[PDB]
Amino acid sequence: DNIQGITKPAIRRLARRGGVKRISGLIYEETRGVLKVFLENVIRDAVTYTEHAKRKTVTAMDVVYALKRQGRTLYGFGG
Amino acid sequence: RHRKVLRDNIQGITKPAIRRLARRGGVKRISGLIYEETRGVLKVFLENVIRDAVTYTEHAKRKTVTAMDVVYALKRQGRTLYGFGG
Amino acid sequence: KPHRYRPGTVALREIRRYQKSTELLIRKLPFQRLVREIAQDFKTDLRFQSSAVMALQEASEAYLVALFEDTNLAAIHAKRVTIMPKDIQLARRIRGERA
Amino acid sequence: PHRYRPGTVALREIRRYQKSTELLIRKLPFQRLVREIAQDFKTDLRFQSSAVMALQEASEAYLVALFEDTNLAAIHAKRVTIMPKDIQLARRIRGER
Amino acid sequence: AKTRSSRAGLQFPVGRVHRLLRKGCYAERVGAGAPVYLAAVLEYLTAEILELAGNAARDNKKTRIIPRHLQLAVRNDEELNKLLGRVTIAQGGVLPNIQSVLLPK
Amino acid sequence: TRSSRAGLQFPVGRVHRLLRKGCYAERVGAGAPVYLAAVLEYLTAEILELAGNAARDNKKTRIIPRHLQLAVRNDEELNKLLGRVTIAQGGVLPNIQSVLLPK
Amino acid sequence: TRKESYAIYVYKVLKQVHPDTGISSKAMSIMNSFVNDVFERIAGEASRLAHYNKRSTITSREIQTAVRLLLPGELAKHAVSEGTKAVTKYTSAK
Amino acid sequence: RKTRKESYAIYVYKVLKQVHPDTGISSKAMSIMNSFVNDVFERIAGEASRLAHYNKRSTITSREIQTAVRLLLPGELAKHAVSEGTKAVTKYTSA
DNA sequence: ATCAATATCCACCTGCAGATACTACCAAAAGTGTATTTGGAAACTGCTCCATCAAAAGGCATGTTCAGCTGGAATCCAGCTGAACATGCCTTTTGATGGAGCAGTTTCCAAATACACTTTTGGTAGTATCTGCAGGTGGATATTGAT
DNA sequence: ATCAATATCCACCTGCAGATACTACCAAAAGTGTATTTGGAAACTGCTCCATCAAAAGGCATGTTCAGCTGGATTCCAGCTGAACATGCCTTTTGATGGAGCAGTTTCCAAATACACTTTTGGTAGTATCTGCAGGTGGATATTGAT
Ligand SMILES: [Cl-]
Ligand SMILES: [Cl-]
Ligand SMILES: [Cl-]
Ligand SMILES: [Cl-]
Ligand SMILES: [Mn+2]
Ligand SMILES: [Mn+2]
Ligand SMILES: [Mn+2]
Ligand SMILES: [Mn+2]
Ligand SMILES: [Mn+2]
Ligand SMILES: [Mn+2]
Ligand SMILES: [Mn+2]
Ligand SMILES: [Mn+2]
Ligand SMILES: [Mn+2]
Ligand SMILES: [Mn+2]
Ligand SMILES: [Mn+2]
Ligand SMILES: [Mn+2]
Ligand SMILES: [Mn+2]
Ligand SMILES: [Mn+2]
Ligand SMILES: [Mn+2]
Ligand SMILES: [Mn+2]
Ligand SMILES: [Mn+2]
Ligand SMILES: [Mn+2]
Ligand SMILES: [Mn+2]
Ligand SMILES: [Mn+2]
Ligand SMILES: [Mn+2]
Ligand SMILES: [Mn+2]
Ligand SMILES: [Mn+2]
Ligand SMILES: [Mn+2]
Ligand SMILES: [Mn+2]
Ligand SMILES: [Mn+2]
Ligand SMILES: [Mn+2]
Ligand SMILES: [Mn+2]
Ligand SMILES: [Mn+2]
Ligand SMILES: [Mn+2]
Ligand SMILES: [Mn+2]
Ligand SMILES: [Mn+2]
Ligand SMILES: [Mn+2]
Repeated sequence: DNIQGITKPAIRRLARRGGVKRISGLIYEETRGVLKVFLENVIRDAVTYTEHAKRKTVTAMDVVYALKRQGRTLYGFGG
Repeated sequence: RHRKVLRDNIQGITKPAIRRLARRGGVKRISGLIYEETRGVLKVFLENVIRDAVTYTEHAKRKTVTAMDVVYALKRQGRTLYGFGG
Repeated sequence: KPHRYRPGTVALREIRRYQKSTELLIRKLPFQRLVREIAQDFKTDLRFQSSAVMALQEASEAYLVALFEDTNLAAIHAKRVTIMPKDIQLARRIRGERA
Repeated sequence: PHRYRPGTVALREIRRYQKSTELLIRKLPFQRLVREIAQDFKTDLRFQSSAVMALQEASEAYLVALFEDTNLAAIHAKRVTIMPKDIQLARRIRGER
Repeated sequence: AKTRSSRAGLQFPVGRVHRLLRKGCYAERVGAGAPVYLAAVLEYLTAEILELAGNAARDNKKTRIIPRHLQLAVRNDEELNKLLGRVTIAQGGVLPNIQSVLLPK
Repeated sequence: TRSSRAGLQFPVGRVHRLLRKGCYAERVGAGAPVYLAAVLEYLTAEILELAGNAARDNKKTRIIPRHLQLAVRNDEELNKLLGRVTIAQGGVLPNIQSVLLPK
Repeated sequence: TRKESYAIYVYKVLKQVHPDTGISSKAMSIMNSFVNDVFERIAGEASRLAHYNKRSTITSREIQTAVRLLLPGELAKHAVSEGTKAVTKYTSAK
Repeated sequence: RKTRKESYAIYVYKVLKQVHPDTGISSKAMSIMNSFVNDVFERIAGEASRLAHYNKRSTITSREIQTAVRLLLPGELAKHAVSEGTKAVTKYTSA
């Protein structure tokens, strides 16, 4: 599967950057679900901006505008 | 000719009142230190909204804080309020 | 041998009672004095429409109630049924209001 | 043989990853995940390179902050091990659930 | 002469909506269809909350919708609850809800 | 140039133009673009000053994203102003809950 | 000075869904601000949409996209359908 | 033929040389600063816009920008910004 | 289960704050027709940059083992926090007033908008050059962890 | 306390991706002047509703007492999750190549703006008149808690 491509090691690295020392075996599956929901909400809005502009290519701007409306403003990609 | 000095009014938020709010919030048991923690949290909340409401009042060159000033202050703080206009 | 409800029974009765009603839970005049005191420290000589004070109170009560729900969840997460300052602080930090 | 105690290497990793800024999820697997999800909203979509990078930068920052809050929830329960209940608690309080 | 609302088959005021879109400065120009579409969306959302609110009032043996009914309608409907997640309905109170670990025995 | 009259490095003329096209209000006073350009300049300086310091503290002469992150997050007021903002490739501040430390 | 509100209109829709139900003055005020709020959100999103695509006109199309961006799942599907229908009926007149 | 795309990069660069004459800035970091300026511009112009509308005014003046700043910037940052803003308008008016 | 002290429920009823009704008025709002202006949909198309393939290279994710030490179950008990009570204070209610100050209606001037014309830039391109610092090495010495 | 095993740090180097430099061209941005058009400030002042005061009195805050049961401290140990390794799978690089489709132009018409009139209509007002339901009773029923 694709979501399974988000590996246990990477998920642990992210947690480490987050200050986490000990991780439960069940965290890995919980994180994938969280990451999937996050992307669906952001990608759904991006594609919507893409469809609006009559394009077949999702642009960095489409993502930046989607993130902004989701209240997760991002700097460094055309913001 | 002159008003009365206002002080320590945060104690008007009594222990019984805080218990009730906690009750509406689903709380069954309350530690003794909750009451002063709550007053503190409310004071901060109020200062922030009132500070904005008054800023709108002064911008319009009024001396009277209107329900709209409060509503706009709550709105910009992300706590939209329905029921008092706007 | 008077009748005594057990600890917690009246608390549950109160939760149901208060979750069923919509009236303001903080006394009005006392709350209004608090608003006037705080406002006065930011700017002197301010007057308030009565509905402005009521709007502030509805907002404050909605805010505190919701915060207590979250705090309650923070206590239960710690295997307690008694909310404590540390629960309110955990809730405010996660909500992004504190450090 | 030489063996570090449980936890000692974790502390090292934390120090190591909190100092760096590189993305921590391999790029291709992520780019595949992104494309399949988008495919459910509109087919035959192309993505600018920067577009996918913005999504990874945003997702990682989101997951990293979520783990911070999750860590506080676990520590709140007198633990040092994060669990699903910790992530849920953090999301619930954040207003996501 | 007939209203743009009747032409669109709407209860909500198309003329007012079109006028409010102009005064707001959301763009330089405002097409004729925009106020019609917006008026209809607003009419629909209104109908949806009044439907649910009217029912809540009926469940409480009331014929007059009050704030509490609007709150019950909103909080009990997953989508409206989300559309209004950062909104506070005065005199709305809260949904009856007690955590299980708090119940006796 | 309007910028030089105001003593600013930021484009007053451009700021003014951006306000009109933005449809922020039917009309735009003359002082407005100046005041705004001045505010934007000041905030810019504030950040470059702190990021410049973050770069020197790291024995570097060139400001990169990480320095901007450290500048902003280590400053109480800037952190608040940008509390809902993500600076790409900025990482996080070194920070470990004391209860996770050795012994 | 006259202050406009959506009250008479909210009342019409109410009578349509619940012919025997009234609405308190306070509830009506809640409704008027709900309508004003959604209007602002949709108009704002449409505004941004037009700017992002360098268009100076807000058309039914911008409103539609704003609606898909703003409302969740089903509310959008139904709002969208009700909206296009009303536009189609409007253009088939005169 | 490529359409001109404005940025605050050259103006940001100027300000960088006044505060740190010997330090540079990567393009990616410059893009972030540009995002920062645009963001604040929009936040301030937005509050300014609303302020004018709340007061039935059709003109956005320095008073709107000023009040907008007090509402958006936290404490000290607002005190100084207001200071810089006023300084720039007085110096602009008497010139 | 037994049974008593109380809370909860629900039919009934009454007073009235609040919701409806009606008739008038009318400034602002809308609809109707024309005339004039153009935003941006279309149709092409130049070339930027996105999707594939190839093909090693080996970096890094897997699957195992082993056991350190963490989470969670069991117990115990001091005292914190709820339930109930006696008091009587201060908030709530009801009215009554003065007048601060919000808000409506004009009059009128410092500015803002509107156009024309001239000058100045900020971007976009090309081509040539320079330079901060990532990525390695070597060797020193800190930090861990077993005895 | 001693001693071996890695991890961590600093100094010195180099290649090169990414930052500078200069020159060049130019559509669009700014600025200067001249006219015309107005927002909204200054006055005056109607009259809304906010601050205050009096009084009455009963709902609800205070401060206590008493003891139930919850939180916090300990003790234990089963077992999960971290650390270390052998494996080899598939991500990373990059270089090349179609070529999809984004983005720059030019054309041109359905649709929007701008104005003048004429017709409505939603918001206020001034008076009158119902009504849904809050709040108080009273008596039956459902809970809770001691035995
Ligand atoms: Cl605590
Ligand atoms: Cl869990
Ligand atoms: Cl349209
Ligand atoms: Cl101005
Ligand atoms: Mn004071
Ligand atoms: Mn009554
Ligand atoms: Mn009548
Ligand atoms: Mn054109
Ligand atoms: Mn054509
Ligand atoms: Mn294997
Ligand atoms: Mn063992
Ligand atoms: Mn333990
Ligand atoms: Mn276990
Ligand atoms: Mn104790
Ligand atoms: Mn009793
Ligand atoms: Mn006066
Ligand atoms: Mn005058
Ligand atoms: Mn130049
Ligand atoms: Mn050269
Ligand atoms: Mn190095
Ligand atoms: Mn070495
Ligand atoms: Mn040694
Ligand atoms: Mn050393
Ligand atoms: Mn050395
Ligand atoms: Mn005028
Ligand atoms: Mn009374
Ligand atoms: Mn007393
Ligand atoms: Mn005891
Ligand atoms: Mn216990
Ligand atoms: Mn066990
Ligand atoms: Mn080893
Ligand atoms: Mn093609
Ligand atoms: Mn195109
Ligand atoms: Mn009428
Ligand atoms: Mn009743
Ligand atoms: Mn009774
Ligand atoms: Mn009965």
